[PDB]
Amino acid sequence: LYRLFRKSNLKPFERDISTEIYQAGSTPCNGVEGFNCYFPLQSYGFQPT
Amino acid sequence: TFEYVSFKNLREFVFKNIDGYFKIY
Amino acid sequence: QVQLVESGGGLVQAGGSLRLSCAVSGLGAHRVGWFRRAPGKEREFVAAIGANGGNTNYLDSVKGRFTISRDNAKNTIYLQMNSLKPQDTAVYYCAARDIETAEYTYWGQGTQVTVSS
Repeated sequence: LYRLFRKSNLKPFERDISTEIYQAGSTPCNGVEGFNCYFPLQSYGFQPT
Repeated sequence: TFEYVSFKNLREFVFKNIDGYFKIY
Repeated sequence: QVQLVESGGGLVQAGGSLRLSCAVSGLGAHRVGWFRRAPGKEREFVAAIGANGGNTNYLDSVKGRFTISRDNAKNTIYLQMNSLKPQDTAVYYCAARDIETAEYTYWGQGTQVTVSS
């Protein structure tokens, strides 16, 4: 995995294991994803091709 | 994720989060 | 491009368990999500699962009796309803993300599932 969004640029040598959604917009997300409610993590793809 | 081993007396301590490390005196 | 098709939507009696399973073409690079349209409301989040992932998010209302799964073999995702409370009837849509900017990249045609009390 890796991350696409975070509150701010992490400091050097810090571990972030947070899960809360990142509010790109002023819209409240209330713990549930939606439009402008971006889940931070994203998986990769590792095919032999 | 860790474990370690160590009014007449007063304990004085300084804690600092520097460089992503925690230092104690 | 990748395409998703929804099947398995139909009326169920109160308390029934119907497993909503939508097929996906070229799954693996994407995370898929389940949203439903209330009769007078817009889509809201219910379930989503990342490939081979244990990352699970659910709405508090649908919490406690829903789970989502990804088979990894037939390229189809499975959502199970367990004892639906009648007001929870809605149309569920499969959607996927490549790089989410506004919402999920693709929207499925969806299906209708309804419950009779």
